[PDB]
Amino acid sequence: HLQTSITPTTKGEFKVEFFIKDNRNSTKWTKTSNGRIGLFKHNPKNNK
Amino acid sequence: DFEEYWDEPNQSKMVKRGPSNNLLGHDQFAGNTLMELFIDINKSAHQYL
Repeated sequence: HLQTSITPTTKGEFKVEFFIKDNRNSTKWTKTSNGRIGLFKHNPKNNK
Repeated sequence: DFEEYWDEPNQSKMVKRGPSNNLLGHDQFAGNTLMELFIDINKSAHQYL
């Protein structure tokens, strides 16, 4: 059971943290990876 | 020769807790801790609201 959480942090920004467990039995998750992303439209005029 | 057999998924345990008197509610075991709750103020434990 992998579950991703998305947390609103700032304008555009977001925080991503993951967890795992065993499905039918486990109440215990242990975070495996995390990071931050940002929803900003890029500038495609420096490309190709 | 009695032996004990039983199998209830922990989800059934998390469901049989029913409503919660306090306003914190019951725990949805997931990710960062998550405290859920349903309120119907007509009931006894929330009537004072």
